[PDB]
Amino acid sequence: PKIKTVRGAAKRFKKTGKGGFKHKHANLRHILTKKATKRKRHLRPKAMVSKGDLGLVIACLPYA
Amino acid sequence: ARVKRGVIARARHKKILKQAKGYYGARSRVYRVAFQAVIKAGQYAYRDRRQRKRQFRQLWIARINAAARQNGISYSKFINGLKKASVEIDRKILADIAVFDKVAFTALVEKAKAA
Amino acid sequence: ELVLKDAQSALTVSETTFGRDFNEALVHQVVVAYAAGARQGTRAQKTRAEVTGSGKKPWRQKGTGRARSGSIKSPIWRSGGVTFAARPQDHSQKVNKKMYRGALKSILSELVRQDRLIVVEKFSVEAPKTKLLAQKLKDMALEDVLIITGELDENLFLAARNLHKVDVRDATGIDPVSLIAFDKVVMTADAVKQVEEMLA
Amino acid sequence: MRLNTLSPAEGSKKAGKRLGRGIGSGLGKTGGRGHKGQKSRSGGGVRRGFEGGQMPLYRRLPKFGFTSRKAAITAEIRLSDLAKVEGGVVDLNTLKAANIIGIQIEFAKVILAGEVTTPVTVRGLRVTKGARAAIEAAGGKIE
RNA sequence: UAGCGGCGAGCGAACGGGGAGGAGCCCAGAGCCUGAAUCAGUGUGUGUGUUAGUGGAAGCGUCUGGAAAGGCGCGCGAUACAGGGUGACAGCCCCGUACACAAAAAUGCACAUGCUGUGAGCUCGAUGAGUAGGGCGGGACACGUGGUAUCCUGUCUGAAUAUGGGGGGACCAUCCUCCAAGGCUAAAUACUCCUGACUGACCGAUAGUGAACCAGUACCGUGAGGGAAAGGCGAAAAGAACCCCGGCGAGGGGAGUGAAAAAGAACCUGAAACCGUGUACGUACAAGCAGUGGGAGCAUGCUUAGGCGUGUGACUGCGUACCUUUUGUAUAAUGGGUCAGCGACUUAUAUUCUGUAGCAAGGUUAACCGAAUAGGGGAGCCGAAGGGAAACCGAGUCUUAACU
Ligand SMILES: [Mg+2]
Ligand SMILES: [Mg+2]
Ligand SMILES: [Mg+2]
Ligand SMILES: [Mg+2]
Ligand SMILES: [Mg+2]
Ligand SMILES: [Mg+2]
Ligand SMILES: [Mg+2]
Ligand SMILES: [Mg+2]
Ligand SMILES: [Mg+2]
Ligand SMILES: [Mg+2]
Ligand SMILES: [Mg+2]
Ligand SMILES: [Mg+2]
Ligand SMILES: [Mg+2]
Ligand SMILES: [Mg+2]
Ligand SMILES: [Mg+2]
Ligand SMILES: [Mg+2]
Ligand SMILES: [Mg+2]
Ligand SMILES: [Mg+2]
Ligand SMILES: [Mg+2]
Ligand SMILES: [Mg+2]
Ligand SMILES: [Mg+2]
Ligand SMILES: [Mg+2]
Ligand SMILES: [Mg+2]
Ligand SMILES: [Mg+2]
Ligand SMILES: [Mg+2]
Ligand SMILES: [Mg+2]
Ligand SMILES: [Mg+2]
Ligand SMILES: [Mg+2]
Ligand SMILES: [Mg+2]
Ligand SMILES: [Mg+2]
Ligand SMILES: [Mg+2]
Ligand SMILES: [Mg+2]
Ligand SMILES: [Mg+2]
Ligand SMILES: [Mg+2]
Ligand SMILES: [Mg+2]
Ligand SMILES: [Mg+2]
Ligand SMILES: [Mg+2]
Ligand SMILES: [Mg+2]
Ligand SMILES: [Mg+2]
Ligand SMILES: [Mg+2]
Ligand SMILES: [Mg+2]
Ligand SMILES: [Mg+2]
Ligand SMILES: [Mg+2]
Ligand SMILES: [Mg+2]
Ligand SMILES: [Mg+2]
Ligand SMILES: [Mg+2]
Ligand SMILES: [Mg+2]
Ligand SMILES: [Mg+2]
Ligand SMILES: [Mg+2]
Ligand SMILES: [Mg+2]
Ligand SMILES: [Mg+2]
Ligand SMILES: [Mg+2]
Ligand SMILES: [Mg+2]
Ligand SMILES: [Mg+2]
Ligand SMILES: [Mg+2]
Ligand SMILES: [Mg+2]
Ligand SMILES: [Mg+2]
Ligand SMILES: [Mg+2]
Ligand SMILES: [Mg+2]
Ligand SMILES: [Mg+2]
Ligand SMILES: [Mg+2]
Ligand SMILES: [Mg+2]
Ligand SMILES: [Mg+2]
Ligand SMILES: [Mg+2]
Ligand SMILES: [Mg+2]
Ligand SMILES: [Mg+2]
Ligand SMILES: [Mg+2]
Ligand SMILES: [Mg+2]
Ligand SMILES: [Mg+2]
Ligand SMILES: [Mg+2]
Ligand SMILES: [Mg+2]
Ligand SMILES: [Mg+2]
Ligand SMILES: [Mg+2]
Ligand SMILES: [Mg+2]
Ligand SMILES: [Mg+2]
Ligand SMILES: [Mg+2]
Ligand SMILES: [Mg+2]
Ligand SMILES: [Mg+2]
Ligand SMILES: [Mg+2]
Ligand SMILES: [Mg+2]
Ligand SMILES: [Mg+2]
Ligand SMILES: [Mg+2]
Ligand SMILES: [Mg+2]
Ligand SMILES: [Mg+2]
Ligand SMILES: [Mg+2]
Ligand SMILES: [Mg+2]
Ligand SMILES: [Mg+2]
Ligand SMILES: [Mg+2]
Ligand SMILES: [Mg+2]
Ligand SMILES: [Mg+2]
Ligand SMILES: [Mg+2]
Ligand SMILES: [Mg+2]
Ligand SMILES: [Mg+2]
Ligand SMILES: [Mg+2]
Ligand SMILES: [Mg+2]
Ligand SMILES: [Mg+2]
Ligand SMILES: [Mg+2]
Ligand SMILES: [Mg+2]
Ligand SMILES: [Mg+2]
Ligand SMILES: [Mg+2]
Ligand SMILES: [Mg+2]
Ligand SMILES: [Mg+2]
Ligand SMILES: [Mg+2]
Ligand SMILES: [Mg+2]
Ligand SMILES: [Mg+2]
Ligand SMILES: [Mg+2]
Ligand SMILES: [Mg+2]
Ligand SMILES: [Mg+2]
Ligand SMILES: [Mg+2]
Ligand SMILES: [Mg+2]
Ligand SMILES: [Mg+2]
Ligand SMILES: [Mg+2]
Ligand SMILES: [Mg+2]
Ligand SMILES: [Mg+2]
Ligand SMILES: [Mg+2]
Ligand SMILES: [Mg+2]
Ligand SMILES: [Mg+2]
Ligand SMILES: [Mg+2]
Ligand SMILES: [Mg+2]
Ligand SMILES: [Mg+2]
Ligand SMILES: [Mg+2]
Ligand SMILES: [Mg+2]
Ligand SMILES: [Mg+2]
Ligand SMILES: [Mg+2]
Ligand SMILES: [Mg+2]
Ligand SMILES: [Mg+2]
Ligand SMILES: [Mg+2]
Ligand SMILES: [Mg+2]
Ligand SMILES: [Mg+2]
Ligand SMILES: [Mg+2]
Ligand SMILES: [Mg+2]
Ligand SMILES: [Mg+2]
Ligand SMILES: [Mg+2]
Ligand SMILES: [Mg+2]
Ligand SMILES: [Mg+2]
Ligand SMILES: [Mg+2]
Ligand SMILES: [Mg+2]
Ligand SMILES: [Mg+2]
Ligand SMILES: [Mg+2]
Ligand SMILES: [Mg+2]
Ligand SMILES: [Mg+2]
Ligand SMILES: [Mg+2]
Ligand SMILES: [Mg+2]
Ligand SMILES: [Mg+2]
Repeated sequence: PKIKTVRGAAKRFKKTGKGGFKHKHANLRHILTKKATKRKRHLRPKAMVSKGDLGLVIACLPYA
Repeated sequence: ARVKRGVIARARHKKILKQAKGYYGARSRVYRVAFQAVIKAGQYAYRDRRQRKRQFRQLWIARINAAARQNGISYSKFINGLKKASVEIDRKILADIAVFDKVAFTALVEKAKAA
Repeated sequence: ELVLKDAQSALTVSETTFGRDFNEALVHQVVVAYAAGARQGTRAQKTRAEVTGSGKKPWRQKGTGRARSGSIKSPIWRSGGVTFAARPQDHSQKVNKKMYRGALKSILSELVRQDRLIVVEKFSVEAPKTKLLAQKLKDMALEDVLIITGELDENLFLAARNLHKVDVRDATGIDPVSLIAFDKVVMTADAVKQVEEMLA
Repeated sequence: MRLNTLSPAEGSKKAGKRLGRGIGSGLGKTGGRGHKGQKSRSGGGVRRGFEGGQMPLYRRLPKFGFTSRKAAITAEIRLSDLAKVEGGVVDLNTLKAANIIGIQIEFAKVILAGEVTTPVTVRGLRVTKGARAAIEAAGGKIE
């Protein structure tokens, strides 16, 4: 049978042109008034996945 | 394809049991016991090729030390006397000359006496 | 061009079909694949599940001075198990159109070098009889052959069943293994023209 | 070549790792999977994205976006595969017969992939600003 | 994939497309006119098919051997060299095989068609109520009540009824599409206790069915139920008439059969563990994984007029088994009485990476039609373009009011 994608991973990552994955940053849902604006600004844009945890993403979603 | 393996195993056991031929008890008769003895025989064989060289040197040196002290010189001064006279002759031969041709050997000690 | 043995007519056949470099690996792969396709692979042992018996423990876990056992059917026991029992499996394997054509083009071109490819004009026995076919090959100086024909005659076909070393196949139904196997290959002028167009 | 004489190219085949076959095989007794532990056992190892009970990367990060339905039924026509239809008319149904885009694709767009030769009148189709310069520079008038 | 999901583990569509196979009708009824389409029988027609079958080609001589099919040398049939048997391996010795013929009788088929028996064309008007929907509780839908369409219902209710109603995924309104609340319908599809034929990169008696053998037997269990072991003399029984010892025994020894009887029924081959008989050496003042390097003697062979091999091993330097598990094992930690047989990284589909072969901005088919490992069939898939949450823009685009 075909491999099933870890759906939870499919909704949090998107595969960029080279091969790496973009993801939205944590610490930007709730408890934001105590956080400084410079954090909240830096967390807003999407970010690339690290080398260490790339294999853990690649295995979870083999299609794209 | 099913591979019945009665032919090949027996040949392998039989090969080793032939190497264990001569040993006491089950060590000759019984593969499971023999295979250990044949390996240990190999381990000892590998070792004693190194020890053969050691034991024979001691054996020659004892003969040379024996034959020299008959003439009045101890082994330590004899070999130094030969090395100071720049004599390249080894222990194997010195021990062989010491046993066989003593009339020959005497001259080597007399040469060592000079140096 | 390809000369004949009873005419000497210049059959101008294509260059790249009957004259290319003999790629060994391709041919090997295609003939191996063709062999692998011939297998039916109808075989099955029975796993510890499939063996007849009970699932009951022959003796209890502890207490008895014996090696813990769970079933009679376990593969380490006698008379039931065979750990990795085979299943009726399909050994046939895929070959690319271009690779199968390329292999045929490769092997069929090498017969021109080795002179096993005996191209001819009309090749057909008089009546449906082996005796005539066996006699007429003695004049042609052949024995083990693959008589390829465009127009497949029943007269010629029926006349070459009982002969072992002769085989009569249609120009459409040529194979990789057969062109390699047989010691010579007798192709009809029509069959060359068909195979030329088929392989291209 | 005869049926025996043939051989594969050197590098094609590579035997296969046969585990549990003596010392000389290298792998043999604990066939390349160490001493003890969950990973050594039959049916061993953990599931995908399992970091020993620690909250996995695919859960400790927030999920984002939504999948667009309109993005499923739109294509990105490369201008290299433009003049492969019917002279120089490329609406949608004509383009669809050429097998450049899928059947259920209503909207479509022509981008600057490079190389045009023939004049192609691109009707009933969205076209890019770089492609609009090229397609006209070839000859064909858009819309 | 879209979705569903303690949005975890997991579960997983439809639209559209390519194929196989194709077929539709009856009722909730009134005119003229009526056996004409239709089937459902009693049937009738060939063609059969099937359960018995018949014919069915062409080789000889020497050599070895117990025996010829074997070698050797010359023939001949072949729409028959599938396969089997025969004293060793048979185209031609036999049974078959290809090919041409067959059924008194029962039957399973496909068309004529006499028919107890069944209703054609065409008018006018019918169109399935405790139903659809709703409240409550469950369930089925990929869809866990969620913003949840759809269907089914246990429970309580309740339309319009074709100038009507259902649906188009909360819902509404416009458009489009169908017509629920009654029925019957072949083919493609699934399966094989069973009957044949044929085929295996299936097994060859610890395998293969549990069962090659009087096996679901012996035996075990109150019973449900569990459940064995055990194949082969030889070409042919020619299975040893007859003597000898012994208990008018078991068992042997001669004779005789046979190619052979260490092929004599406890019967091809006859390994290993294990138990003996006889030959050579060593062995009753000598300590330990029993070997290993050194090494006298003694016993046996070969050719030479001197040296080797083999068996033995007085004496002597070194030397605490194997596996496992361990920081670490001679360990007094584990496992093994020994031998023989069997016994553990596999198979299928998806996926990424390495090697290799093809073809190359292309590569490539899947099911299927195929008498078929060809050739069709590119439905698709993947690649050649990405950014963005997305519309959208695109060699750029996102961010942002905008970017040096
Ligand atoms: Mg940062
Ligand atoms: Mg943002
Ligand atoms: Mg790394
Ligand atoms: Mg994409
Ligand atoms: Mg894609
Ligand atoms: Mg076998
Ligand atoms: Mg000895
Ligand atoms: Mg020896
Ligand atoms: Mg013992
Ligand atoms: Mg012995
Ligand atoms: Mg040591
Ligand atoms: Mg040294
Ligand atoms: Mg139970
Ligand atoms: Mg226990
Ligand atoms: Mg015990
Ligand atoms: Mg087994
Ligand atoms: Mg059994
Ligand atoms: Mg079995
Ligand atoms: Mg495979
Ligand atoms: Mg041949
Ligand atoms: Mg035949
Ligand atoms: Mg070409
Ligand atoms: Mg072509
Ligand atoms: Mg090689
Ligand atoms: Mg494999
Ligand atoms: Mg290693
Ligand atoms: Mg490993
Ligand atoms: Mg272990
Ligand atoms: Mg550990
Ligand atoms: Mg480990
Ligand atoms: Mg397990
Ligand atoms: Mg597992
Ligand atoms: Mg397409
Ligand atoms: Mg939670
Ligand atoms: Mg839908
Ligand atoms: Mg729907
Ligand atoms: Mg559809
Ligand atoms: Mg039809
Ligand atoms: Mg029909
Ligand atoms: Mg008949
Ligand atoms: Mg006959
Ligand atoms: Mg004869
Ligand atoms: Mg011979
Ligand atoms: Mg001859
Ligand atoms: Mg047959
Ligand atoms: Mg035969
Ligand atoms: Mg035969
Ligand atoms: Mg048979
Ligand atoms: Mg014989
Ligand atoms: Mg033969
Ligand atoms: Mg022959
Ligand atoms: Mg003959
Ligand atoms: Mg009759
Ligand atoms: Mg009849
Ligand atoms: Mg009659
Ligand atoms: Mg009857
Ligand atoms: Mg109705
Ligand atoms: Mg409804
Ligand atoms: Mg209501
Ligand atoms: Mg509702
Ligand atoms: Mg309520
Ligand atoms: Mg409800
Ligand atoms: Mg149901
Ligand atoms: Mg459930
Ligand atoms: Mg939700
Ligand atoms: Mg209802
Ligand atoms: Mg209402
Ligand atoms: Mg009312
Ligand atoms: Mg109407
Ligand atoms: Mg009306
Ligand atoms: Mg209205
Ligand atoms: Mg609705
Ligand atoms: Mg809607
Ligand atoms: Mg209706
Ligand atoms: Mg109705
Ligand atoms: Mg209806
Ligand atoms: Mg209903
Ligand atoms: Mg029918
Ligand atoms: Mg039909
Ligand atoms: Mg028959
Ligand atoms: Mg076979
Ligand atoms: Mg066999
Ligand atoms: Mg058995
Ligand atoms: Mg046997
Ligand atoms: Mg059976
Ligand atoms: Mg019985
Ligand atoms: Mg009893
Ligand atoms: Mg009983
Ligand atoms: Mg008798
Ligand atoms: Mg008597
Ligand atoms: Mg008496
Ligand atoms: Mg008596
Ligand atoms: Mg007897
Ligand atoms: Mg008697
Ligand atoms: Mg006798
Ligand atoms: Mg007599
Ligand atoms: Mg006599
Ligand atoms: Mg006789
Ligand atoms: Mg005789
Ligand atoms: Mg004999
Ligand atoms: Mg003999
Ligand atoms: Mg006898
Ligand atoms: Mg005899
Ligand atoms: Mg004898
Ligand atoms: Mg005898
Ligand atoms: Mg025999
Ligand atoms: Mg015997
Ligand atoms: Mg014996
Ligand atoms: Mg024996
Ligand atoms: Mg004696
Ligand atoms: Mg003696
Ligand atoms: Mg003595
Ligand atoms: Mg004393
Ligand atoms: Mg003594
Ligand atoms: Mg003692
Ligand atoms: Mg000691
Ligand atoms: Mg000792
Ligand atoms: Mg020794
Ligand atoms: Mg020695
Ligand atoms: Mg010596
Ligand atoms: Mg020695
Ligand atoms: Mg002697
Ligand atoms: Mg002698
Ligand atoms: Mg000692
Ligand atoms: Mg010591
Ligand atoms: Mg252990
Ligand atoms: Mg360790
Ligand atoms: Mg411990
Ligand atoms: Mg130690
Ligand atoms: Mg111990
Ligand atoms: Mg323990
Ligand atoms: Mg152990
Ligand atoms: Mg054991
Ligand atoms: Mg023990
Ligand atoms: Mg593995
Ligand atoms: Mg190349
Ligand atoms: Mg090339
Ligand atoms: Mg091309
Ligand atoms: Mg088709
Ligand atoms: Mg695909
Ligand atoms: Mg695609
Ligand atoms: Mg894109
Ligand atoms: Mg502004
Ligand atoms: Mg501005």
